[PDB]
Amino acid sequence: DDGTINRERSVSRLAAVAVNYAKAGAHCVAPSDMIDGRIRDIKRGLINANLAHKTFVLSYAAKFSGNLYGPFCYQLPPAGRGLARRALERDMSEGADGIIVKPSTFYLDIMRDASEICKDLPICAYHVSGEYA
Amino acid sequence: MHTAEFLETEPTEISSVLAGGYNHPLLRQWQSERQLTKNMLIFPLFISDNPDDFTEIDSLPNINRIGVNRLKDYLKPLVAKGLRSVILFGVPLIPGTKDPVGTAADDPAGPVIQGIKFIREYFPELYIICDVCLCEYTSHGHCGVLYDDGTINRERSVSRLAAVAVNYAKAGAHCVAPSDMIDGRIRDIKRGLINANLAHKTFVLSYAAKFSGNLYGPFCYQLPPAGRGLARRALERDMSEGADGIIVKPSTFYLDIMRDASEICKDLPICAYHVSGEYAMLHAAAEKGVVDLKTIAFESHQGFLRAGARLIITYLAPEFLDWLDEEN
Amino acid sequence: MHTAEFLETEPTEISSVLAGGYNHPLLRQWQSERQLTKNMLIFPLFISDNPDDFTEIDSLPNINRIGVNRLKDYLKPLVAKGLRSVILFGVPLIPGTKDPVGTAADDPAGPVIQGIKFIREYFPELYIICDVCLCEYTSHGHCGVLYDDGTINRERSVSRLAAVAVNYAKAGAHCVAPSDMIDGRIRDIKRGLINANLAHKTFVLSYAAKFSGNLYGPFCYQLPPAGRGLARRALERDMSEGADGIIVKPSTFYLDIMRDASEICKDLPICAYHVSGEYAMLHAAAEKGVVDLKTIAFESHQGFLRAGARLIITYLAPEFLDWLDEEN
Amino acid sequence: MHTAEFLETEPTEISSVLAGGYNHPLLRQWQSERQLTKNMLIFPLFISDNPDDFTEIDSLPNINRIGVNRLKDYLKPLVAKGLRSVILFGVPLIPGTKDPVGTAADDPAGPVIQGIKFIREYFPELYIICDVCLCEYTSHGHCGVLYDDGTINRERSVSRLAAVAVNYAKAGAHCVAPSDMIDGRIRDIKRGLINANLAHKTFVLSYAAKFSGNLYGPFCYQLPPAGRGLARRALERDMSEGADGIIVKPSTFYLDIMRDASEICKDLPICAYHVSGEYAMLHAAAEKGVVDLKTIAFESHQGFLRAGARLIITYLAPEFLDWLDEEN
Ligand SMILES: [Pb+2]
Ligand SMILES: [Pb+2]
Ligand SMILES: [Pb+2]
Ligand SMILES: [Pb+2]
Ligand SMILES: [Pb+2]
Ligand SMILES: [Pb+2]
Repeated sequence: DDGTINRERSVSRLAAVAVNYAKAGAHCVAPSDMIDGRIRDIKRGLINANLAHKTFVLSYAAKFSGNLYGPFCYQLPPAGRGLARRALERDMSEGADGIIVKPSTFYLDIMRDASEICKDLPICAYHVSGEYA
Repeated sequence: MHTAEFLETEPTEISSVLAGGYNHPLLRQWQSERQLTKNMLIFPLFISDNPDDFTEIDSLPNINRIGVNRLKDYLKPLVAKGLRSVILFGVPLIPGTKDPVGTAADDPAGPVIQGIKFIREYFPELYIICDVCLCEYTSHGHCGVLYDDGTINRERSVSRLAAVAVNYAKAGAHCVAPSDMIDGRIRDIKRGLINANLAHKTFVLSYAAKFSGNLYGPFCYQLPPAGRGLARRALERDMSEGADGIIVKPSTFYLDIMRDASEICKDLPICAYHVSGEYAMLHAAAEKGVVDLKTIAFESHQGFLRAGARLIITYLAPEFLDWLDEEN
Repeated sequence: MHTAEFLETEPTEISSVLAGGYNHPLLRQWQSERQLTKNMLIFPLFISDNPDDFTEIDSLPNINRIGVNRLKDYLKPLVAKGLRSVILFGVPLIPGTKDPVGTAADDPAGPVIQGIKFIREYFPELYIICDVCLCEYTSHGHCGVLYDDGTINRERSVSRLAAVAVNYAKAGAHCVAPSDMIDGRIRDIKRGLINANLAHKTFVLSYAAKFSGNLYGPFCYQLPPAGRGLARRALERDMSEGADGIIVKPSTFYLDIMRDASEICKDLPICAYHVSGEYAMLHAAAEKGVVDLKTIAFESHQGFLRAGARLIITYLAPEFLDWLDEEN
Repeated sequence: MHTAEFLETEPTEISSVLAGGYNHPLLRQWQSERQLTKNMLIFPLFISDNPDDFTEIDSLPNINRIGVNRLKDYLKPLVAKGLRSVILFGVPLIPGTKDPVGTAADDPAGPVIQGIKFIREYFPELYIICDVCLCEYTSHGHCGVLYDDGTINRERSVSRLAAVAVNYAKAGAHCVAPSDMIDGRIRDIKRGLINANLAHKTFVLSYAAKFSGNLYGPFCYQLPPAGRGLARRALERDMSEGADGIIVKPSTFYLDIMRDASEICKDLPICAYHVSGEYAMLHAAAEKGVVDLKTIAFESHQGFLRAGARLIITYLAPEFLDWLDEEN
């Protein structure tokens, strides 16, 4: 009510769509929310639906906030470098198969942390439209 | 009808809730490993040999080619705005000063040395950093003393570099930043200072990691933007050779490399350099309204601090000494 | 009746499900720390002193003993197929050229040097790597300059090796790979190049880990297939001595050792070498239909890349420059 | 005349001389992190349902399809030669025993269980390891219990696997090695054993790292020869799930992976498995005289020990129990 995101509900709803996509024929599902614990839930959902062995959970473990998406919710502080590590380490244990870092160029150091933390996971770089433009 | 499906969850793990640590605007100050202050900013200066000069350069810049007689006005406002340091780049325009050995480099009557003496007197507060390269004082324009119609003659160019470096320091400069990339020039510059008993007062700020890309000017020894293993061996090398601080450049495009410097040269101040290319790129982007300059300047400059740096060589110094003063 | 029993399980842990990360054929490209490209392949060449030679060698090979006049045809197709490098091995067949000091080694009129000049002109694109050993230019055939009816006279053999190494580089070779195993030959070859002002253009590709086994030829200083501690001290030694890259050989049988090289010499390109024995072994196996060559060539060569290597010296180069082009 | 040039060296660094540590034949025993003994060798056995069987299989093998009545002769010599263990693989040839749930798997009157009872009595010294898979007892031949005209039904196949695993152990087998690769089957097999109070006597020897290549048979869940990150997450997973030991397979082609296992599963015995493909490859190569079998068997098997393993599942067991006895 006329405030913030209702975690559990939004998450309960997200896992829903995620499995629906996968049931439709999508190979991978990349949740771009940043809402706490949505990988554990999406992972389970896929599991219950026996789709966990064919879907690749490509998480947006590190999504920061800056003037690079559009000019001028849960979204990490461009300076919070300690959070981005705890969030990467969290999604990795929760079941993430791959991790996305975004933006990219402006967060190369953070792409470096991902490389050490999520060492056995494919790391994905995203060139946000802002950088592109 | 297509109804919204909602899966059935589990009680929220306490280890999935980081949120409460970055919810208030002050907690995003509390989450920064390091805050951007004014004594971090380092303003570069292009001191011309024409004592009346003040020629605007360009690509998107707002920086110039000043002269020893316009100097007291340019610097004055800035310094009052709390400027603590500047990195001198001399620009000899006289019709007969460049040559096969950048002889005019340590020239007691040159832009740089006649800039280092001006500051030490009209602004004894300021801290002086001098770039040390033969780039701009050689006929060929190469960064070093060349061999027969080929490559740089290492030892010679190095023997010549340490020379200028100590000459600057004898002139009154606090720090000497060699921007060569010619192997072993820190050991040599360090010794030189030692022989001249100037090693305990000069700060060797090395350009340990200088890569090559379209960010200096559009379109010698200079690291491959991909060679990440070399940049570590070069940082580790200059550190043992005596470097007191390390410079990474460019900056934004080498944040990961600024991260490696932070781990490798952990007890050494790491300096981030916003190359003119990036500077002229933030600006151009700002005019085409792709992003708000001020918004992209902080993001980009706090990334330096996040990535590892505690110092910053940027042309946005004039603007930051303003901004940093602000609150709401 | 014997009925199938089925125990009663627990809900699948999320941390037991890795499966979804390697299910689609593209995810097995996405799971490779490094993909096999063509500029990784390094083709060895046995340049004979008989300028018209093209004698097939053998054990199961398809490689030869070519001469400076057949060279432009052998190389041409390959290079067009995108070949980027070759490692020269000279084979002097003249009746009076071997001896007590491998004098004919750096011979300006030899297979290797008269091969290094041919390439630099008819194929200026190619990258030249030269093996550096006195093995094939000595009467005794030993890898070094011997003492009285015994062992290798270290210092001398080394003093002689650095000599040839710089001679090659003076001739136009880009890289020199010393395959001796004689202690301290990298420090010496590195210095030599330095004195000759050729250290900034020559790539010292050392054979840091050369073991001994039935894989070179069927049946001197050479590491024990079990000495895993020596191979680490030798890698760590050549790295400090100046090695720019490291070669592991054999390859398949020393993948673990390629793994140690990857951790020890982390900022140095690691090169995998498929010894003729392994090559002639994959082939023999292929003919007796134990495995499909092409199937076992990729597995075996991606193991090099997985294990740590980013470069590969193999005789299957002709075949890979083909294969790599393919899709379905 | 072309005279041999000899550069001028520096006095030999003491840190370039490793040589004296591997000069005598005994120092190559002294340099091995671990020596190959007989209680390391693990002989696989293909026990057929036809009690009189002894059918030679093949690709280059010398191994067979034995039966419970020929068993006492095959084993006897070996055991006297000091054989300490065997890994049973049952082969039901009866015309009506395979099916949609590998029901005949834990069959009290099957090759494997009627092999596990034979040994425990006629050779109570031996140590019994049983492979645990539904591969060979299913109509489809898949490694697990399948869903509708597709993939393996995880939970079910797992619920069924733990079942057989405990049945074997109840029969008298000391160890159970699940060769499935179906996620989470160790946690489940471990629990099962626990419920049946057999967890303190059964050794869970997991196939933590089973890759896919042309080395089992020429030409389900099975790791990509390049996925080196998965193999680490899978090893780390089975270790926490209760695995007492880990098996790497194939072996020679995955020595680097045997190296990762050694660091990751440091307090767990690591087992190397020489897949039939490699076995039939050393042999084929030996016949075409590319290498001497005995020479390549030791090199290849000491690489297992060097690479990390302290146990070895190989078909060359008959031969090693011989060889190991030798001296000169
Ligand atoms: Pb320069
Ligand atoms: Pb220049
Ligand atoms: Pb040799
Ligand atoms: Pb030889
Ligand atoms: Pb199976
Ligand atoms: Pb099967």
